Amino acid sequence: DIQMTQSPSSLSASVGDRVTITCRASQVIRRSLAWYQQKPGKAPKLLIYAASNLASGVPSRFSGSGSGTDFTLTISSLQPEDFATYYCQQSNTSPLTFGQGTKVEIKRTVAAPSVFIFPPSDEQLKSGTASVVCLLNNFYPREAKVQWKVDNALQSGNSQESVTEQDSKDSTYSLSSTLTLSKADYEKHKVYACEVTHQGLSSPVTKSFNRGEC
Amino acid sequence: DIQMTQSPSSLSASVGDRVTITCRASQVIRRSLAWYQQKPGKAPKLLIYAASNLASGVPSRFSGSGSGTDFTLTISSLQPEDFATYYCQQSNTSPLTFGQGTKVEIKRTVAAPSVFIFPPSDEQLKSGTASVVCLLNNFYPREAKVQWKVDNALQSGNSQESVTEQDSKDSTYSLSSTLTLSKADYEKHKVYACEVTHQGLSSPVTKSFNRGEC
Amino acid sequence: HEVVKFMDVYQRSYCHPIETLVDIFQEYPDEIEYIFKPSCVPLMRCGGCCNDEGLECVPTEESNITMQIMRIKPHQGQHIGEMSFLQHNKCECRPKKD
Amino acid sequence: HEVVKFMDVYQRSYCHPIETLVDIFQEYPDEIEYIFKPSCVPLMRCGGCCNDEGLECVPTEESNITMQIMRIKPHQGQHIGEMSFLQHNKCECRPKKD
Amino acid sequence: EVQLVESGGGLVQPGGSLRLSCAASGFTINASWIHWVRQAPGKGLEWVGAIYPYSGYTNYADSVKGRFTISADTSKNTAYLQMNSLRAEDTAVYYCARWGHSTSPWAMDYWGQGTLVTVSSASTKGPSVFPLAPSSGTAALGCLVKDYFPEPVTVSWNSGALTSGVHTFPAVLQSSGLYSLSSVVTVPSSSLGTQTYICNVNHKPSNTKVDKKVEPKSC
Amino acid sequence: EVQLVESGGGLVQPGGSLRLSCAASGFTINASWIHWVRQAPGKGLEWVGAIYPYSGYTNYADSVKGRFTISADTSKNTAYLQMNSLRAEDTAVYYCARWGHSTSPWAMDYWGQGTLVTVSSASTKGPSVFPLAPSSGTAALGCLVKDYFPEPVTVSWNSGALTSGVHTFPAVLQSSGLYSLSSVVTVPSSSLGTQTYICNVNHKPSNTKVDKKVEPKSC
Repeated sequence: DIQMTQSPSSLSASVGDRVTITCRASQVIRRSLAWYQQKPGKAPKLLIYAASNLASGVPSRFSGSGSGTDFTLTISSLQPEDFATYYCQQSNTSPLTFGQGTKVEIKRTVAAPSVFIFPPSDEQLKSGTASVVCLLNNFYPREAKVQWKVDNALQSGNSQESVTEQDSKDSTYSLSSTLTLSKADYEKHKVYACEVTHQGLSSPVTKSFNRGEC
Repeated sequence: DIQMTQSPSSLSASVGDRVTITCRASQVIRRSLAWYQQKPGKAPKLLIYAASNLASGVPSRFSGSGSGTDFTLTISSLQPEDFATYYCQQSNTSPLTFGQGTKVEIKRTVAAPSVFIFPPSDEQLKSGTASVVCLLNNFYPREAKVQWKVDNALQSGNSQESVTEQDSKDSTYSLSSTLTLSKADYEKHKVYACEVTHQGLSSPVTKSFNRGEC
Repeated sequence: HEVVKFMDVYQRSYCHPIETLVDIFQEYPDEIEYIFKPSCVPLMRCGGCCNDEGLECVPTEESNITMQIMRIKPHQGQHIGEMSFLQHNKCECRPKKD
Repeated sequence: HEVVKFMDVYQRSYCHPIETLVDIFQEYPDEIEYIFKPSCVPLMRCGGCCNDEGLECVPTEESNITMQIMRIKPHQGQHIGEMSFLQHNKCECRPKKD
Repeated sequence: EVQLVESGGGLVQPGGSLRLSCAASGFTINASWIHWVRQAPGKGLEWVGAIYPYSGYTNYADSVKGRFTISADTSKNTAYLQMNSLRAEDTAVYYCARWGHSTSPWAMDYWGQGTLVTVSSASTKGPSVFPLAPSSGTAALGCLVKDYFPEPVTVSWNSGALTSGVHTFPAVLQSSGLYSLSSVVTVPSSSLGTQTYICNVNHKPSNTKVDKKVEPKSC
Repeated sequence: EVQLVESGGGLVQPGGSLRLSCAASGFTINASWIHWVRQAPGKGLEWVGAIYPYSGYTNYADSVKGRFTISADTSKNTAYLQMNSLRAEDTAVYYCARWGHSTSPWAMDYWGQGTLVTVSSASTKGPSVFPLAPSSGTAALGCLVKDYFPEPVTVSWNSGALTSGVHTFPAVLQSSGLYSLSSVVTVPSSSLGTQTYICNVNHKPSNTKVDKKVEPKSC
């Protein structure tokens, strides 16, 4: 099989930067290299085929080159929606092996999160478990430190985070930290704090509630 | 210009070893690579042309391969007379650039030198300079330490060495160390010693004379 | 003696630009009087097949290339001049039209 | 728009084995009844010129290669079989002989 | 207007079988090649195999040979990937995609949406949906889609006439082995209690369809 | 029987001129290309340029353009390398060599012996040859070819009917800027004083031709 080695594995560039991504074949591939872009949870989109031709209706800022065993996709002016994973693929010999993809991130100015806290549902406490959700909304960069304090005791082991996929228009992220606690445990504490440390916050932000007490 | 990068720059192998030498072109050279062998102070001899064909009447133990930008000369069973410098050359684009050559040495069993000392000529002392020559004959490996002691004072700055080219049949070397002294300086000393340290000598060997005294 | 897989042959021989040794007389058919040297030049030109009677492999992007070629007129010596040749950068299978 | 030097053109187009898209019908001219798919295969074959009326570019070392090819008989479906093709490893300019 | 539409995705026992189906329109699959490509979750794309429907020729990855069978139905204009003897590492989103004369070969310019084949001895649970009620400008509200399996779940807001400022997060595998996600949307505070925010949850694999109204809790 | 024979090698002033000549036999240089290749002492080979005598076409290295001129004389079957405006780094052994139809292009299968073009403001000195008299089995004897310039010198023994066991060493550049080498030969002691050992030295560039008889000194 022909091994395809993409580099870099990931890169972070600013809007309007020229970005290049190389792909290297373990043997010669005549010129049968194609480049696909993949936005998360969606089918790949063909960009370049046969090394160097622009696939129909793909923006011209996308450009492909190379001959031999060394090839390059070049985005000439990275745009907010170029955030995606790019794969190369070789068509010369089965199996049709892909690169391992390059994960392109848009680099934008720092933006602090909007912090929100949500108590557990009434309906839910009925079922016998507490889920306390804390929401950090539209920030950059993604590095965020989230800490749960229950009546001022710091938690470890009960929380869990999802981070959103970087936005196609404003290039920010969102994150949720979900504090999972047995009802009986929740019932026996009043203060529920979520504490956020982020680059764009001058000092850490706390958003919180007391149980039942509106 | 196309740069040709040979590796290794030099290698030492035993008789009957399979030796390979690679040559790497900075761009593609279609398959127009040729391999020349050069015995010292003689014209190169064509071995392989067009990457892979054996030049007429060259022994078949010589073999060439490679396609693209990477090529290899392979000697399948190194022979005493293969000692030489091998060059690759590219024919695809002017100028016709060569590699920097690989200098192949035959590795054989250790053999100690036969040491000889020669006094300055009568004829020569007539002209007004003394050349005392000491000869180390047919040894291996070439690493030899030669030291001049004049009446037991060690010399530095007056001696000079030539080492022979490795033999095509028995694979050994010869070396001469020439002690250059002004007649007046020679005239005013009796003992002239040459002291040889070599791998194959169990202990160092001294060969010497006293002036005029037969 | 390893077999080439049908998918792979098909792929490899499909219409594409391939280095082609072209006779200069073919490219320059009005030059009857001259002998050219070399007789031929390497060019990137469309080649391979479309396997469909209705389609032809044809260039969709072209470019030029220029080479010194020796023109030899009989009893008149040899002059080395520059000649130009079309090359094919992109090829497609496209419908034949009469 | 950089010119190719005469020495270099001459060198590059001199008789050598070059990847060639060959029609399978040419190689297998007794198979009139079949349509092949692909129509053609890539082979290393001698090509380029000797620029000397007395010489021809010809293979001096050959080898074989085997590919799956689809044979299509009309109103009889398609069978994929193995076909073999000569390839040229070495080429020389050699004297024509009648 | 070329499109490829997949179906057949689901949960299956390790060792069991599944027939993914890929339905073309806008072109005839006869006059082209259909390939399958898969993507293990978090990993990269791997080629599965291809088919030349004109003839029924197939070619498969060694990683998948002898198990999977691609097939085509030129009358119904549809290709099929038949999965047998399934494994854990076969868990991926499966894509079909087609190559035509418009591009040079195997550059596949139209794909299907992809179905999730998830191989597990685990059982199907539809989720419970809980309000993420706002607070007491711009406010956030939401929906906790919790304790379900397998993936995926789809959340939309207000029958999908609210999209601006919605975030639905990557689902998360709970130490229990069931998934849960949250969908969240920012809205002006002034619109709270003049606007209604129902969130429509969808768990296909369990025929769950919950609309949850979101309002600021009473007390 | 193809051979190429060079001539014209010598010493030249920095700034001056030299016409190396390359005489073919066994083939006609018309029906081929002649190239020149050089080798700075101790360094590797560098291509100088080529000529297509049929037409007089030439092509030169950028390192040598505008100075050197290759030319051919089809009647006299001889190519020529004409050197002008010479430099220090032009000091090398010059080879001509030919490409024919037997090989693929520029694989040059026959060369000349090579001449040494040495560029120096220095003057020509023929050497003095001194005995390296044996001692008092197997003995060594020799010849010290000393204080000469430029290279090269050729030593043979006994009009060249003794070759077995002869060593002639690489010449050495003395701090004076003149060369000196030694040629040495081992012989059975028993043959000493029944055999004669004259050593024939040759310094072409100075028309020196010394035979030195070697015998064990009197005393």
